[PDB]
Amino acid sequence: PSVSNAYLDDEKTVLAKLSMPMTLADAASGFTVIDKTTGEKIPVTSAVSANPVTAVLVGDLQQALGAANNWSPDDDHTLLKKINPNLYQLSGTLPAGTYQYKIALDHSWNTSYPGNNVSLTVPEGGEKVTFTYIPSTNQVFDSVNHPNQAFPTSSAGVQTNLVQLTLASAPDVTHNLDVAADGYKAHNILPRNVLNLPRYDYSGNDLGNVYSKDATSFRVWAPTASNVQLLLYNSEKGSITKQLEMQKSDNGTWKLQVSGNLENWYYLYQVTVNGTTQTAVDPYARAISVNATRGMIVDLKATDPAGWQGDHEQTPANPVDEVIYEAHVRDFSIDANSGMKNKGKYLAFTEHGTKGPDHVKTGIDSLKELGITTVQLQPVEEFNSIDETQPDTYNWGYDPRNYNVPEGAYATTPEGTARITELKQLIQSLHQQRIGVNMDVVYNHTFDVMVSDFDKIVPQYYYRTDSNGNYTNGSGCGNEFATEHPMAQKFVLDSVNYWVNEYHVDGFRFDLMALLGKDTMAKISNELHAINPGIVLYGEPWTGGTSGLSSDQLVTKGQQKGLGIGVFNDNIRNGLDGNVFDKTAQGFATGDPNQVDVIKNGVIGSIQDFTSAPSETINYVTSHDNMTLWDKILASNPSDTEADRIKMDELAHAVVFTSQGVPFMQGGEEMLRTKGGNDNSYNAGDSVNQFDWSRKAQFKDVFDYFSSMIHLRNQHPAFRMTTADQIKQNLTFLESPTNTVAFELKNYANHDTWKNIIVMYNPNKTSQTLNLPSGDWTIVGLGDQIGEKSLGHVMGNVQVPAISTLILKQ
Repeated sequence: PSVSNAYLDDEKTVLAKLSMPMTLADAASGFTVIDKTTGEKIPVTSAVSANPVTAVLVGDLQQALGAANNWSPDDDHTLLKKINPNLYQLSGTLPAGTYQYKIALDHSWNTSYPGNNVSLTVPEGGEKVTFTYIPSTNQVFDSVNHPNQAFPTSSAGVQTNLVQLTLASAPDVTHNLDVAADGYKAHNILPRNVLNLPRYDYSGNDLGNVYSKDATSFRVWAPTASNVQLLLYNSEKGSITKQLEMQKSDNGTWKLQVSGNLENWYYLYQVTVNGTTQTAVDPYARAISVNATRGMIVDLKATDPAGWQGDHEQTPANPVDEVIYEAHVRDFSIDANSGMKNKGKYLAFTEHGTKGPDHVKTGIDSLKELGITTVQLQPVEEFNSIDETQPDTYNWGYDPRNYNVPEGAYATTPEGTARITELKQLIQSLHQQRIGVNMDVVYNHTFDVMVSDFDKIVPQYYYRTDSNGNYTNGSGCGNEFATEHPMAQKFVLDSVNYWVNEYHVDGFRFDLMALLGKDTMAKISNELHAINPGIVLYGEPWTGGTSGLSSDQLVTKGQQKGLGIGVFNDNIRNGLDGNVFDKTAQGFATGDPNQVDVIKNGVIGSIQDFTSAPSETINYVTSHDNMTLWDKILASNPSDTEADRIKMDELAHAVVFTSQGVPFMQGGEEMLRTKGGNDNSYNAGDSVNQFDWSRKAQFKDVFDYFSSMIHLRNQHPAFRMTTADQIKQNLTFLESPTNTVAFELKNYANHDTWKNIIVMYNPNKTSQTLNLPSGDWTIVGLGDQIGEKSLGHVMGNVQVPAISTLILKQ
């Protein structure tokens, strides 16, 4: 029989879990707290149940109290409010008459009180009535039937296995604190939400190491530590060179200035918390030993490549001006046929004039040819899954370990600062070609807990835990980062600022962004847009498991409104090729006849679905997750010809490229990249994941079609309206045949040089006709030909070939 967990969640509040329930008594209810460091006893002044109570007044009085319907237990319009932990009340004014009521719990009729319906007569003229529910006894009162009934201010009687304790004094968060109750084995009290308080909130910009020729200063946040020492090493693998005591400083930080030139030195923090001492790599380290056994102190200036002072950012006026191309650094160039020398490395992106099979352009020259504006790199923040001494193992990188360090496996060497210079050279190279770089970042969880630097410095606090003391599984990977904790939020904010400032990155794709929370994303957006309003920010509006964060804060679709961030649009994705759960499901592009309305909603940049502005939707059909489109269409359309499947693939992407919003594509779709049907290729290796550049030679017509669509969008801002009002003003759907979508962009929309543009998607296996508005129309997109030039003129009516997109202009 034990207290199984205990948290200090406020200066004088402990949340304790018991291995079996108890009935609470007066005051302390048998609970004791001792500071085992000083021997001092701290009196428990109050003990209440921490379990929430959802008690709703139900009956035929519910409408009269503002509810939509009577007898409705799930209508929180008449939810009772907490007066004290053992007193819940609701007041409201009722018109004269006879009523009936109960109190229903937990939004159902499973449990309601009392035994029977209660009769209530409201006298002439009406009356304000108070309704009361007492958790300890399940008693239900109203102020008419029981005018001055007495209400308790004790939780005695309440049965619970989860208790909230109030303490007489605030314990020292660095001390060994214990809680016990009569008949229950004692447990340590771990500081948790107490650390949220302003006294433990450090707002300086100097966490980590700050290097100069004359001295390096170190600062780490460790508010519960009894001691922190700095361990300095003058070699990557050799024994400790110098061990130094750090000094307790502001708001739970420890600091130290070390005189001398520490360039290329290595270090660790040695942190003593309560009953144990461990070493940790600085979460703010900018470089590491091989495999991050140690942090490395470096001169960042010396890492800049030549010409870096001339580098210019690639951030357009609005996110709808980007065409985003997702690529993994290894996949891009690892194939023997890639024509790039630095195979699987950052530096492959610096190579001009590279050629593949049958003289196709590869590498950056291929990106240039294709017309995409922005490369989204799969994770390049240091992750755990690749041993840097074996840098050719394969991983996507969704297991981050050192957030402020470039992944070593993609550098020519993991030694020292080559990884910094080479990633900067990648970014520099792309910028020289007017291509931006968005980083896929994984702030929502770490590779593991307990052995993580976070848990070795401030036990559990960087992660979400439940009332049992277990790590919650928001990411699906065993843990989730607690952005509702101010210093954890600060860690993320400092990190994204560092990547923009030091590496000149142009934006971020937030893995499982819903988990980061609205308040956090608003702050990220505000801070980064203050640096550069053109920075583009977006991410996945879903989780990977049940999250500890309240649903009101999760950034699901609709929650991004007005924040200056976008969400991946799984509605248009499912509409294009079928629900993600069913491999054989068809969608609009591939034969399903029931998706027209979904597609129309995507065409208008989702402004009637979940966005306030078209910049808030990232439109797409595939990504690194699940199947490539070529593989997906083989699964859903196995009986269709190669030629028709090519048309379907092109059509799905044509919708993405011609819809209002932010178009995104999985890199390699323009050459029908195949994973051999793999639907989760995170560690599957190069035969599965690589860019096989022979497929660009094989499917050059497909590549050219994609390029022609992308260049058309780049040239025509009517496709890239920036507000909902512009879209409502300028975009009209035209009457068209069953299972087709046709629209017109009017009025030289958004400063287009074409007065009217018509687009029609025809997914059907026969040609379809469209009635045209008045005047002469110039065909610019017909069948396999898309461009700026006249393909012929028509009036009145026009035929759209099977499985294709028609584009006309006037």
